[PDB]
Amino acid sequence: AVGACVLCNSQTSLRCGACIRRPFLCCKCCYDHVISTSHKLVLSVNPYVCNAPGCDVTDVTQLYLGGMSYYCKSHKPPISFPLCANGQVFGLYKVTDFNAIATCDWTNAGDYILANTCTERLKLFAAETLKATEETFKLSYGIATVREVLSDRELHLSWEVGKPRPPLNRNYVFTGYQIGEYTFEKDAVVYRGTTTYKLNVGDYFVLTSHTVMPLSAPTLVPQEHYVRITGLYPTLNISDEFSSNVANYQKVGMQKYSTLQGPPGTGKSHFAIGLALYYPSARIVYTACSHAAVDALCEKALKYLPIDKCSRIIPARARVECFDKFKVNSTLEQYVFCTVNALPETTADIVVFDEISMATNYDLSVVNARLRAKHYVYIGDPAQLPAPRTLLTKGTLEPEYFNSVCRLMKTIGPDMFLGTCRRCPAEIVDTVSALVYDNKLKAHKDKSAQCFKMFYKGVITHDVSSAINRPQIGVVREFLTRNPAWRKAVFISPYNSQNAVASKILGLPTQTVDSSQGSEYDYVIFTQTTETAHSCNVNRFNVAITRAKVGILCIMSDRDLYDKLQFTSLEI
Ligand SMILES: [Zn+2]
Ligand SMILES: [Zn+2]
Ligand SMILES: [Zn+2]
Repeated sequence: AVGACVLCNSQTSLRCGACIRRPFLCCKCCYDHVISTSHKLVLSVNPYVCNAPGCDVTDVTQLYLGGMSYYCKSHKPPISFPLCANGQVFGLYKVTDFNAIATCDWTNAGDYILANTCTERLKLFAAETLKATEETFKLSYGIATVREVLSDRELHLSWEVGKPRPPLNRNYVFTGYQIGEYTFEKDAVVYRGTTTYKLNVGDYFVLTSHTVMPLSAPTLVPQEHYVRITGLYPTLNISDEFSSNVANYQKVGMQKYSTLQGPPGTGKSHFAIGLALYYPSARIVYTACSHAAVDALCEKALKYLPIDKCSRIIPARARVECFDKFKVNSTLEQYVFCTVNALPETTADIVVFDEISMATNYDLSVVNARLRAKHYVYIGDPAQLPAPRTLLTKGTLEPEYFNSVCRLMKTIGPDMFLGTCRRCPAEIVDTVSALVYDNKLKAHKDKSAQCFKMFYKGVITHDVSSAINRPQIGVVREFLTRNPAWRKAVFISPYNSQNAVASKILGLPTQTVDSSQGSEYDYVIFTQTTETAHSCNVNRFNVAITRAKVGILCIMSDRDLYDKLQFTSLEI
């Protein structure tokens, strides 16, 4: 009932009753809120409402204090002070940007821009408000009731009329009735049940609207520089493998937090797990937003770190299969590998946060509020894909606005930059180096002479809003008959529905760009599918073509990105 003002920390009894989060506002800051917004309900121990029976005046600007009681202009006694006077709202202990965060619906890019250019307290208010807004939107979607069960991987769905039907991909996980979480792909629909329950007729599926806890810890703790390595103990016997990262590993020990920008295949995994071998006594908690990123870090630890001193932290709600080779849920092991949402409350010599472009400011705050650590290391790449913003429909979110780390990396530069790509044929390294890395990314590999492009707009059909280009898949089919080395290729495209079609016609394994991130395949076939903003996004384009170790075929729709591709062009 009494806390600190989210804009200046000044003590107060005043909360805004109109803000979805109900932030504490001091008398000065609460005034400049209610005088500039549709927000006029103020809360104290008792709410600021006229006390006259049956009176419905709740607007703080139309109210007064009558002794220790509140009344409107129509009910106030002769001796009454206005609640809104000389730049203040009356409360105990007696912002433009706060107003925009408080009142925005989060459908505009400028909203996320402001959520990342504002003060640090207003970054937490923004992340709360947004995450709340994201959840109360999941209510807006219709329920899906099973009409009939066909097979162990297909059924027919009946959708609640009046309420819209959510996009039917992987980024939308339903809660089934709790028969465990479930996902669907396209009148027969393919069902993927986290728990193998023999789907019954009438059983209904609904989207998981989780309760948005409030944020306490900053996105980033304040930066500390040291004179010498602090609370860590280096080796002077350090494997030649990791000799390239010794100067970076010493920067990590001589700062509170550090930023590593690592373009595809520049040895992020290698750097993170090498940090443990360089400070071999140090307790490290390895965290990322996804189970895939954390399981990636587990595979690298398995190779180089002692398996006994490693534990994979899995929450009791088993959502996806993940890493098996460690001891599970031993929080006290020197090496702990855990998704941000499952982190325990503990401390660490070093916390390593990986896949930092996929992290929200909400994730940056949670991490700092569960883990107290001597050193924090932020590993990722602002030139890769951000967390999907399900509410954002107007404007494109630039990398400098993904989170506070990406903002740092794009403005003051990262602390450390892995600058040599060991994965990709030079054709791919040269293209993305120019596209997103201002020509600072170097090829270790030679040109493969197995990187082809083809400009072929084909024909764009849609399943709802997800795009399909059958002619582009026809061009791929033709290529495969003449290029049998590509039989093993991973088919990639920016659209599930295109991948679904390509799966049936080609029989190739299938990946969206967004699900391909952090993976690598010998051969990649990418069809752009459309000329949309989604399919032309340079971060997405970067990830798509940097999945390939040996070869890539890009069938393109965008003249620009086709011409940028430093690949051999094909005819037809
Ligand atoms: Zn408000
Ligand atoms: Zn204040
Ligand atoms: Zn009244």
